[PDB]
Amino acid sequence: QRYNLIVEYHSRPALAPPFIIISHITQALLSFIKDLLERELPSGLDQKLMTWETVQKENYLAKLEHEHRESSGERLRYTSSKVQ
Amino acid sequence: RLGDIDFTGVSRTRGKFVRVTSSTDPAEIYQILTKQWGLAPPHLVVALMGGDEVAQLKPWLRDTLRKGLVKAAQSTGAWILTSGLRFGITKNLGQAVRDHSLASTSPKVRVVAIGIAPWNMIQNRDLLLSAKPDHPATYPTEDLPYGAVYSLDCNHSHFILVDEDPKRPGATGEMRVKMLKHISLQRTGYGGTGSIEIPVLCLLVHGEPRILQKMYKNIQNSIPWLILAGSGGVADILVTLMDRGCWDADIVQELLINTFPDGLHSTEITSWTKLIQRILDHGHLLTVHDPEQDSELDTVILKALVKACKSQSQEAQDFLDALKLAVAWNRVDIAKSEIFSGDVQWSAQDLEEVMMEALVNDKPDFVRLFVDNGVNIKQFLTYGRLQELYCSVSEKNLLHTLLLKKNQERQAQLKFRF
Amino acid sequence: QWSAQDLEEVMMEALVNDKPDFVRLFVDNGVNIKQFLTYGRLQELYCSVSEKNLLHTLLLKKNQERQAQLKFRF
Repeated sequence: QRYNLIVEYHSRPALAPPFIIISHITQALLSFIKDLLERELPSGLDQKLMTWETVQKENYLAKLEHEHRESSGERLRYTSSKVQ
Repeated sequence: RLGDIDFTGVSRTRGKFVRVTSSTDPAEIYQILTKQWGLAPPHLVVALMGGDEVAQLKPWLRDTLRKGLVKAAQSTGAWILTSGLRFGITKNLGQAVRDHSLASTSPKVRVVAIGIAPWNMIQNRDLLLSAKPDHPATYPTEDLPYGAVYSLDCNHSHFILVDEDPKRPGATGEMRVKMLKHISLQRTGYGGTGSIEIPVLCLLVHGEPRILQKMYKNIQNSIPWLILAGSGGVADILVTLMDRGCWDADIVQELLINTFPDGLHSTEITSWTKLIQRILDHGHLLTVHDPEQDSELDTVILKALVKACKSQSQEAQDFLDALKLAVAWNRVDIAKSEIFSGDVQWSAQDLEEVMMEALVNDKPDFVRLFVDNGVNIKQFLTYGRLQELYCSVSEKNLLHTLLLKKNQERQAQLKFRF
Repeated sequence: QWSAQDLEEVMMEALVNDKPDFVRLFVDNGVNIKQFLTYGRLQELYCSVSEKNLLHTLLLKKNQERQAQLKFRF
């Protein structure tokens, strides 16, 4: 809910009503005459971010597999098979 | 003959290169690598000496090798000397190196994949023949089959393209040997104050008998060698001979014939037998890496380096270079097992510099080890040394910013940083 | 010795029959998904659904709607 509120007040014009009228007039006049979120990145930076995310994903999966190998149950199963 | 290459393909990348002849001095090449291209003197050099054969690595062995090599290299600044041609294990290593380079938060530590390739084996060499200083040459990347001509890997950052020698067709091998020997006689830092000799190491991956002369020359240059257990070629020969423990001419000849049936030349077979015997005669320079058992390439690298150092001599100063390597990689167990095991006498004055290095770089295990091995903190920690410890903060932690604010306040109110 | 062309049919069989372990094995043994997965092959994968899962019924409803509005099953 706080995310929704922050986004809404981010998009909102900067003057509280009844003043709002001024911001709306300004916006309409500029539209007729002429972001922190959802920004698009240059190709190099986009590629670097994709690669960094992939590397982080690989590290996360490796950490999962490692903590699974040294789990108590996996150690016991390995020990039982090896002792047999 | 300096130039730049702008690779065109799936991923755009820029690569530097230099032409060089078999009659050049390796000192010039090292000078241009360090200064002209701005590469810091590496803390570790690993050279790939195989993988160009038709048979290639097993996929699990291949991915374990690349993962281990990258993980070992990421700790410090490492060079990976490969035949920078897009083929075989080289392509996978280049891909892993570039992937790690992109996702590296610290630009200070860099893993550089250098490529030493022959001029005659390059595809579209005339395309890069331009090499305009203002305009880098455009080069297309193509994954050619085995054949006899390949294309330069896009992921290799720098290249050393050597011309074919009119005398013998081994210019690239001789250049590689000379480069490795020259690098082995350099210092890791800009100055020889906190610098070690650069640890040069070669990794063997499914060798063919045509590389035995170069391998023996490298061994004569006294550089460690790493052998993959499951590589396939000469690597299996060597690992089996180590398992046996002794090498006899008949045994090695039988192994050579069984492993490499295509080669049928009595003179060549006898020469290869002699070369294998002479290679195994050293032994201390040879180390086996079995990912099925250890799967920690850094551990095997450190063990090989310390073994070479111990075979060289027993003085504490000789081991000091390996000690700093162990400190750098948090291998307290390996250091304890190899260096700090009875043989080497260790004084308080010897460990002072290493104690400082382990203390600054946040290595508590090594601090504990050094304290237990004669370092007297009462003696060691003077007020000047404490101020030196406070000055050499990481510059990325809270204490650095707080001390910087305090220093700014002191300067505004108004040798050592803090 | 295993080539990419050799494993193509087996890759398709393992992919259709829901064998993730074999898909992982074939990918690691030279099957290049960039090379292997063309749009025609993706449509072939979509056509050969189990006919007992939700996606089959949903695609059947969509196809019935398309036919009512008006080679490969889907």
